[PDB]
Amino acid sequence: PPFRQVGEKQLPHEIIFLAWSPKRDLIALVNKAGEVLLHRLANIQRVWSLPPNENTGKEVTCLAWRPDGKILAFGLADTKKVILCDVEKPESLHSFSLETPISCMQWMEVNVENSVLTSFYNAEDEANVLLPKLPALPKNYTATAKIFSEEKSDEILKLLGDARLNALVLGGDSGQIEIYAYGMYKIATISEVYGSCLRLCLSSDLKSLSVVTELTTNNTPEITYFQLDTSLLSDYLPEVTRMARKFTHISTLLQYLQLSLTCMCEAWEEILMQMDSRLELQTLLMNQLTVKGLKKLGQSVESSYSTIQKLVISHLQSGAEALLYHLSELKGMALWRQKYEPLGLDAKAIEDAITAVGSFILKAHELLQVIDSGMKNFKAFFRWLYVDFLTEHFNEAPEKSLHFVKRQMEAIIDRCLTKPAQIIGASVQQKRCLPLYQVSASEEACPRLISLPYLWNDKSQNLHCVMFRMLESSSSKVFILRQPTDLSRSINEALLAVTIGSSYSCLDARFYDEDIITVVLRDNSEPEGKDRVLSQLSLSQLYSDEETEDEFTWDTSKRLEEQHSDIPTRTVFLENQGRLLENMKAHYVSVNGIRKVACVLSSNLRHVRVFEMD
Repeated sequence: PPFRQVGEKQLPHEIIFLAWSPKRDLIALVNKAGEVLLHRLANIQRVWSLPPNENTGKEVTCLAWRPDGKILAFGLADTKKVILCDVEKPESLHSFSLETPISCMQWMEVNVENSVLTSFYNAEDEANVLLPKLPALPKNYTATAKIFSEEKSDEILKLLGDARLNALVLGGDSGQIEIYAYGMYKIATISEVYGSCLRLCLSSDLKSLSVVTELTTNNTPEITYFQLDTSLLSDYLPEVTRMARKFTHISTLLQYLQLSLTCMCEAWEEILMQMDSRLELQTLLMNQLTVKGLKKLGQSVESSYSTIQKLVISHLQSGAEALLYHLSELKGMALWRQKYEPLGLDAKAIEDAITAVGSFILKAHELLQVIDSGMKNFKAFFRWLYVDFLTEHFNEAPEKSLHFVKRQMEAIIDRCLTKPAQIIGASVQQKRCLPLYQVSASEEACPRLISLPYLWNDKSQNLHCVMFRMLESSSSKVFILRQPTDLSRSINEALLAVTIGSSYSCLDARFYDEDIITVVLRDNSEPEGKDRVLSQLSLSQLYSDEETEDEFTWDTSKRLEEQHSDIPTRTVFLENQGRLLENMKAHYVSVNGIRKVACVLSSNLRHVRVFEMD
């Protein structure tokens, strides 16, 4: 009676990751076969299926929904790469390699939109609408993915989302963390934890980065909570936002320049292959090649030259011009020092990079001069065989350091991009480390990324929250640890053990709306034990110091499991005692607060039951 059944489907293969789209009623899931599939809310209809291929990663470990729900990113542990693809088309729009194999993923965006941040968004929105679009790259067989192909609305304006800073944070099996702005610019590489990145959470204010890690040991892994001080990204937020944005533009270009140079080099290889296939003398020439065959070779060489000329006079000229534009502005920012210097922006490094772009466009101009001088001799040769002219006929019978200038250019651009990631990564300190518990024999049954502990941001009160199960201490109790984003702040009820009731045992719990959490429970009745409902977190927090104690009395050098005896116990009550029950063996949920949707995955059976909370 409380919630409405929308669909019920038995998935062919087991599911290792479940996630809802933040803006649409779509659910992304990993199929344990390494395939990622999309499903609609109504009757859980399969939208698409992305097969796992050896070419672009086989083992996919996690997913991430971009706040602007048009782009979906997923990490591959085997090939050590993150591939960003559209939600409508299976095709990948972007890809990048990672230092360590992926463990977990998070795609978040800043909740702060104060004064100068608003002035920046408006400026970037007006910059992109004013600056002329780059010339359309021709549809070539050598051109892979074809993002710059220009068909209706371009994918480059989709890849680069809103000016509002969104970060894609990646976790490793070693504990290494990587933060990618707009899901493409590396802001920080953090290596301050010990286990394998189980859960990741960057705060909306960018003050802290909480992480839950599963440390592998001889008998059973040890679940440990950590909190990192990423406050530099908070203090210099409008600068970090603008800085990363210009780097995503310089990353889009250079790649555009390389792809256009690839199309230019391939068109040159098409002339040399056709020339090699073509080339007493009077009889042999007319027998080897017909008079009709010279005409088809004439157009093929003329069309390839025109495209080569267009690629360097239009694509390369506008490409380098836009590169000179975005770098020149980055220097103007870099010249502040008070701002951008403690962020790692070196004016001299980019100044030298401008000259590198200038030397490249000039060397490309010098390369065209060689092609034009070579084509004028061929023009006199072609017209002579059909019917200044005689001189060019005699003279008739990568290169010119272009590979060197492109490498020197991308070398200085990369030094401009790498310096901030090194110094921002140096600024972040490990301020909190809380060993929780050691995994039980039963917890090793379900996948890492579906089960509890559950890390969430709580953007309303700015609190890093964790809901975990310590089975060795208690079988029916759910533990809730909440720490503020600003570490200097002292929180009231830092840790509690909530007994949920009756409904007794809590299997899975997930954040839904402002103060309420969705919860899957195990009732006293034996036939139908599995039942889902929403719980109000307001009942336990108490927001007042009890006997001048904020539960800071526990030893953070010893596991919290060891000191469970003196933990502050609480008893929470449900909105409906017997809300929605199901004949299936539930155990897990995936929810979306604003879209009022839910996805109940069955324990091991991988049968899914969807319900709308509206």
